[PDB]
Amino acid sequence: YESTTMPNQVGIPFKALIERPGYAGLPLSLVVIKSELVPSLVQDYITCNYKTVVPSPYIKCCGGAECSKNEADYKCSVFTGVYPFMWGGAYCFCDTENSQMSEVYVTRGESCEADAIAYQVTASLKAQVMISIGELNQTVDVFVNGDSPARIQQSKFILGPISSAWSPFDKVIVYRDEVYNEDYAPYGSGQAGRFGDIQSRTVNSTDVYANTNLKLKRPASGNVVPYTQTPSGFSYWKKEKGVPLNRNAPFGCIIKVNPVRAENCVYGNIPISMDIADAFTRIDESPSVSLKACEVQSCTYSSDFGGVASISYTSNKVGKCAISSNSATMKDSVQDVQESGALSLFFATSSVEPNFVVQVCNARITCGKCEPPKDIVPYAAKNDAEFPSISTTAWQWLATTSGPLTILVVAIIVVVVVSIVVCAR
Amino acid sequence: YESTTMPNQVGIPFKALIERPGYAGLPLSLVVIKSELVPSLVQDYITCNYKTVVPSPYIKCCGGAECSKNEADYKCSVFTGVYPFMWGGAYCFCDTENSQMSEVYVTRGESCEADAIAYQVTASLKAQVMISIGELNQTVDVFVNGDSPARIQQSKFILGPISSAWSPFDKVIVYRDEVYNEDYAPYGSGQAGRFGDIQSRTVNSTDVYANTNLKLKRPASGNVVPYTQTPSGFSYWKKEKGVPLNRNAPFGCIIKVNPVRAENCVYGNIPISMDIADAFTRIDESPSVSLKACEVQSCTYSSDFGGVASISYTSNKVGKCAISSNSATMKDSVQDVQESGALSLFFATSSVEPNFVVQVCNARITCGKCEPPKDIVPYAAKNDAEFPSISTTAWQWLATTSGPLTILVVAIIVVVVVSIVVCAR
Repeated sequence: YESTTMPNQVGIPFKALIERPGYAGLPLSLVVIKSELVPSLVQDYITCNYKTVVPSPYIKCCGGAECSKNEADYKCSVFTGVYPFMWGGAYCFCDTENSQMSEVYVTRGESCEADAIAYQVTASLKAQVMISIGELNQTVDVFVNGDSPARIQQSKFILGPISSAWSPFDKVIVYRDEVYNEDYAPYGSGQAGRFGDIQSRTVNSTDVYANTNLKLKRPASGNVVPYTQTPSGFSYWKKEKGVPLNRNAPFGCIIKVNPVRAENCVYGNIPISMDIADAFTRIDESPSVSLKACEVQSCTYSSDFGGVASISYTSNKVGKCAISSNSATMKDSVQDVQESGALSLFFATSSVEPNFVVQVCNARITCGKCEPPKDIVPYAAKNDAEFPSISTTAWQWLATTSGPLTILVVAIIVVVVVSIVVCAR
Repeated sequence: YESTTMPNQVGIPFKALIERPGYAGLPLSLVVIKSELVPSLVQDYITCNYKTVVPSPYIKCCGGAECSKNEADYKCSVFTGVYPFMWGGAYCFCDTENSQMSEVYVTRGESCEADAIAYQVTASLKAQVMISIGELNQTVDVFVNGDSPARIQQSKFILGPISSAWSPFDKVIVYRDEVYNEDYAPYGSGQAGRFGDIQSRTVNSTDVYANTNLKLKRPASGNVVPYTQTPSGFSYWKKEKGVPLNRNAPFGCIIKVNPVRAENCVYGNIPISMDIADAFTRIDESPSVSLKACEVQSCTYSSDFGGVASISYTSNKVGKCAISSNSATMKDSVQDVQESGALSLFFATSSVEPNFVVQVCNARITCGKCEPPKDIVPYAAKNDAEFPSISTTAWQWLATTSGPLTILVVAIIVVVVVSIVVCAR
C-alpha cells in the first residue's frame, strides 16, 4: 500500500516501489536538492542611527525660564547671569542678569532601513524535493509541516516531516550589510553598555527613546559658547557588527543574506508514503538472470565522491525491472534489462554503507572489494573486519585466546581424580 | 537606596520609601491599576468564509472532454447520459454522445466581519502602575520586562526585570465573537476537517489552501447540477464554534478580543526600584513620639470590611513625616504630624492582610490583637501563639511533654546507682 523511509541526505537518488510487491517499469525516484529553513518571525524592536541636533543658544531677556519645549528625547539646562562682557550678542538691556535657555533634542534618522532589526525566529520548514516518475521530471518547492498531499498524474505522494536537530535562526541581529548571529536581551536598547542606545518600537514611529551625552557650559568671555559633544551610541555599535550568520549551525546550513534562509540542511529522516499506480499489467516483464558478476575498478582513495562499480550479467529475456532499490543505488531507475547486459553504473551510497547487494531483478550478489589494505599483505572482507579483516593471518594471531581454555579442561580433571580417592574412604 | 519585591495585587496600596541613610521623605505610594499583556505574536494564517463560484456548465456535443483550466481549488466532472435526446436545452447535433463538462471552484471574497485570525502568541507583560511621590498623582505605561530607567518628576525610577512571566494564550484563534483556545497544525490541509483548513496569507490574491469535498455526479436526465458540498474544515466548524479562553484564566486576566490585551493579571511579582532625590529639607525635622499603643475596634470572623482603629501616642514639635513601614494599611503617606493623644484613623486591615504595621515618624509597632476562638477556647490571640493560644486547653496539651521527663530523670537514678554497687567490688 505505502510507506518507505529515506534519510535526508541531499543529491543522492532514492528509489521507492510500493503499492504491492512485484516489479514496475516506471517507479518513483526522488532526490532532495535542498532543505530550506525559512523564517516566521516577531520583530522585537528596531534600532538605528539617530540625528541628535543641538541648537545653538536662544536667549531670553532679563531672566528666562527652563525648557517647556518637548520632542522625542530632550535634555535642557538653564544658565543664568550669562554674557558677562558680551560681544553685542546679548541683544538685551541685561548683561548682569540675562539667561540662556540651552537646548538639545533627538530626531530619528533615515538609517532605519534594516540597520538593524532584532528578530525572534521560529522557522517554518520548506523542502525542494525533485520528483521523477520517469516521464515528468520536475522539482517542486513544498512545505513539509505534517501531512502534505501532492498529486502528479493522480497518484498520491505525501511529503512527511523532517526531524530538525536545530535551526540557525534564533535571536539574531540583522544589519543590512550582512545577517549576523548575535543575541540580545529584550528591552536592552536605550541604555549604554548593552546593545543599542536607542529604542524605537516600529519603523514608522518618529519618536524614539535615545540616550546621548552632551556637555553645555556658560560663556565667560568676550567671544561667543563653550560646549563639548561626543559621537552617538548607535554609531559606536555600527562598527562593531556581530559575527557572520553564514557558517553557524553544524550539519550543513549555509545562510545567505539576500534570500534570508539556510540552504542544504541535512538533519533526520523523512518518512514518505505514496499510493502510485504500477499495476498496469503485472508482470510488467521480469527477465530471469544468469552469470551474475561484480567487477570493481577505478579504486582510488577518497570517499567524498560516489561509487563506481560495474555489474556484469547475461539475461534470457528483455524486460523492465525497477532496480535498484536501497540495498544499492543505480543511475537508472527506469531501466531496460537486456541479454548480455554489462553496465557501468553510478552509486552514491557506498560510503554510508560500503556493503552493497546489487540486484538485477530477482538475482543478486554482494560487493565491494576495495577497502584500505593494511597487514601489510592485502586483505579485504566485508561485513566485519578484524583489522586486518578476516584472513588466515588474523585467525592465526587470534589463536592465542584459545590456549588457556584448552589446558583448563585438562586441569580440572587432574584436580578431580585426586579428590575422588579422598572422599571414597 | 532601593529595592523591593512587591506582589502584583490590584488595588493594594504598596509603600516603599527605602532611600539612602538619613531620613528620606516624599514616599512612593503605588497602586497597580492594571497590568496589560501586550502581545508578541506571529501570524500563522488568516482565515474567513468563502464565496463558491460556478461559471455555468459548458456542454459538448458529439463526445465530451475534461477540464483544462485548473485552480488551487478545483473540481471537474464530465457528466454522461446527459440529454438522451434533444430535450429542449440539449444544444447539440448528437444525443448518443451528449456529454457535459462541469467545473466549479471556490474563491475567497474575504466574506467575514473579523472572523477569524490564527496566531502563535507568547505575550509580553507591560504594567500600568499608578505612582504617587507624595507630590503628584500620575499614571504611565511602562515595561516590567528588562531594565527600564526613566526619570519622571525629577525622581528616578527603574521598573526592573520580571520575577516570572506567563500568558494563558497558546495557539489561539481569535474570533470576533469571543476568543477561543484551539489547536491546529499549519499547512496540514488534505482533509475535510481541521480547524483553520482554509489558510490564506496573501490578502491581495484569491488563493487559499484548503481541502473541500463537492459531489457532482452524472445525472441521466435532461434536467441538469446535483451540487451538494460538505465544505472546508474552517466553514464546517464555524457553526460549531470553539470554547472560550475568556471563561477560565488562572491568576486574573480578563481577555479582550478586539484590542488584544489581557487586563488585570496578578501573575508574578514585580521587582521595583526608586532613587528619590526631591528635597524639601532632609532630615525632615520630624516630631519625636512616644507611647505607641493600639486600640482595635470591631473584631469578629474573617471579613473584607474596613479598619476603624485609633492610636494613642504623645507628640512634641510639628513636622512632616514619611510614613509607613514596608507593609501598612493607612491611606495616608503625606501627613503633617502635630502634638496629639488618641487619634482615630481609617484603614484597610482585613482587606490587605489581618496584620498591619503602623508607623508615625521614627517609631512604629505591629498590631492588632484579635482572633476569635473556634475550638472553642477561652482566649485566642496572635501572632506567635500556638493557635489555640495560651489557654487551659493549651496547658492540658503542653503537659504531654512533662510525662517523659519526670520518669527519665528518676530512671537514670535507678540504673546508675545499681551499677555503682556492682562496680565497687
